[PDB]
Amino acid sequence: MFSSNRQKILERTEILNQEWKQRRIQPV
Amino acid sequence: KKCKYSFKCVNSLKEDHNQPLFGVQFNWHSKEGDPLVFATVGSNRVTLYECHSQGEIRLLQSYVDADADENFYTCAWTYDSNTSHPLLAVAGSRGIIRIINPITMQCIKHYVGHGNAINELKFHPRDPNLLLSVSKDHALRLWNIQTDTLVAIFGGVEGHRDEVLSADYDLLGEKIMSCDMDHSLKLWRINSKRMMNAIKESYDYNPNKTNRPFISQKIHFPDFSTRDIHRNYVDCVRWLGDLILSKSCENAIVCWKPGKMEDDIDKIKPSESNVTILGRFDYSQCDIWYMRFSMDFWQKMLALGNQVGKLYVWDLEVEDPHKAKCTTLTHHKCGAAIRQTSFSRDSSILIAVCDDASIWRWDRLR
Ligand SMILES: CS(=O)(=O)c1ccc(-c2cnc(NCc3ccco3)n3cnnc23)cc1
Repeated sequence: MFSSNRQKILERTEILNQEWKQRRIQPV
Repeated sequence: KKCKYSFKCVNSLKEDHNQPLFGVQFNWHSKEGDPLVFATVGSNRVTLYECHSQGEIRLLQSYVDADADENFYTCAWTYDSNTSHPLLAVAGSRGIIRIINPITMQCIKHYVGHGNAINELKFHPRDPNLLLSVSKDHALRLWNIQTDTLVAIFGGVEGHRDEVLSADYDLLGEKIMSCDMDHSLKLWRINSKRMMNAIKESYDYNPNKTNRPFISQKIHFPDFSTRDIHRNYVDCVRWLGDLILSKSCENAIVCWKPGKMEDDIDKIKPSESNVTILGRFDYSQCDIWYMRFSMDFWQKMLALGNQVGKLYVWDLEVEDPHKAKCTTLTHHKCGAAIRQTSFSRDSSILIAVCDDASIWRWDRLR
């Protein structure tokens, strides 16, 4: 359970991270 | 394995209003190279701070709501998808969502509709315009903040039957797990054809091109429900991949899943009667209502503050939760209840906020 759940986290957070990398949000 | 993560308290300050601080969030939308900024919420105040080198917590802006009786319980950051301008949503006791421009520190707009206080606000992980609010009115509401529309109300005969305390979208934003005062945890799939069409329709709505109001979806039935995990209120829920983390009064964050051990989360049917408890992240003296746990962006660290000023941290990469404990973060001057904690996006800083209006900065060692 742990290993396959960790891989799901890695893959899904990497998708979110790639989406964030393409962004240029104005600083506060 | 065991946890090796270490932190050092580099700074602390107390907000001049002297009221409890109920929420804190770093802005995870800031780009690499830009300063690390966090917001705190308490009383009728929203305060922005910048984390500088040498441990400095520099006050940036202070928002004071015109309503002196407002009590903010939560905040969530987002961005305007057309201008890349950062935005901050706040809500509390008045049951009004306020959208703040964090640069001018001015309220741009507000969303009325909940019949009671708002406990939690969460933005969709892929769509910055999709705001989820959870209320003491027994419902969850999904808003489109670009078109100022109410997309859906999650509630009714099989909805929560008591104050909704917390909710979380999963990593890809296909589903929501929510929890209430009546010990219930409910799943709401938002990747259904009905919900996907409601979101599309909310994007097309403009009150200048029709004299008809936008019709929100009324979701009366969840996609899974359980009252067989905790024996009391559940005030914090988060997804951990396909698994769930939730806490009650038991001095443990419970890791569990809908169905039996082998059941896939996306094969779970609304009539599923099984549940499986996998483990527990145990701690001490955190059995008062409204104490939230947090995770870093990569979901490698879990943190929770307790009612006597101790900050518990766990390594989520250690299989056995009983063995995942990091050295507890304590300070002799930190003795008030820690309501919420927030990690910076890069996990280099952990901020804690307290009932005595104090803010605690913990920097991670390498
Ligand atoms: C008497 S006191 O010590 O001043 C005091 C202490 C605590 C609270 C309080 C704090 N947080 C939330 N919600 C956010 C939340 C956290 C977890 C789930 O939902 N609340 C809703 N209703 N009360 C509150 C208010 C006053």
